[PDB]
Amino acid sequence: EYPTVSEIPVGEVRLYQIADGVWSHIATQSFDGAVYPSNGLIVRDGDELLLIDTAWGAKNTAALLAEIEKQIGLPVTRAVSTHFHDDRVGGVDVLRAAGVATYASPSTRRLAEVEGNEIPTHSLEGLSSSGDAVRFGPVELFYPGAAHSTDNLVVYVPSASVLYGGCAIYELSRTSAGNVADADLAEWPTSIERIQQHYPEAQFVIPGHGLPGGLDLLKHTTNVVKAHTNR
Ligand SMILES: [Zn+2]
Ligand SMILES: [Zn+2]
Ligand SMILES: [Zn+2]
Repeated sequence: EYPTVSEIPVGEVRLYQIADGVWSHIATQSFDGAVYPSNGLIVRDGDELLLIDTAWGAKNTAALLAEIEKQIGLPVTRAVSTHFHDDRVGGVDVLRAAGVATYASPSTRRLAEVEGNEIPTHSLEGLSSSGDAVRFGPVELFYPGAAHSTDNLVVYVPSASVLYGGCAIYELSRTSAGNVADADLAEWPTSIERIQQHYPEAQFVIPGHGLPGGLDLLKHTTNVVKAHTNR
């Protein structure tokens, strides 16, 4: 039932309700002659919504806001980008124009600026050291250490036992490393073990791209990273 990359036309966004007040958003982008899905999260915060990650570009993110308006009907008041790449910050300008307060760690904000990407406005304190966690409305934000990127955060929704890994967690059908240009391959398994140690109770683990699963996705990701290391 989870929407697959083959069912979403680029420019369109789907929502998938995981638990009471918890949804993933799924969009697609064309990249190098292939089409890739991408996930983010939506978490109900009283009578408002917290958005985790853009929908990978301005057009998709505008479509995301329209689909939230239509299907949920509560305002997106805050958004967090989990690292500085375009599948997470691309669309921040759209969100800001719509009155969404955008947030990222100071590490992510700096890297986005260096990369010429869109820059979330507000800085999230308390995430500078591996293993740091902070509460942000209805979620917990966790910096596990460098992995897919040096700034990558993961997000836990305690009420639903939902762990969103962003691009630091791969889906099971991904057997080779994705974009690792900005990755710390040497630290990535250690960072994943920090995630496992902090959220052993997680029931629903969402990768940055593709199908959700259980905590098996963490060991899967380590396997793929280590195999790539030994390439
Ligand atoms: Zn990335
Ligand atoms: Zn503000
Ligand atoms: Zn990605």
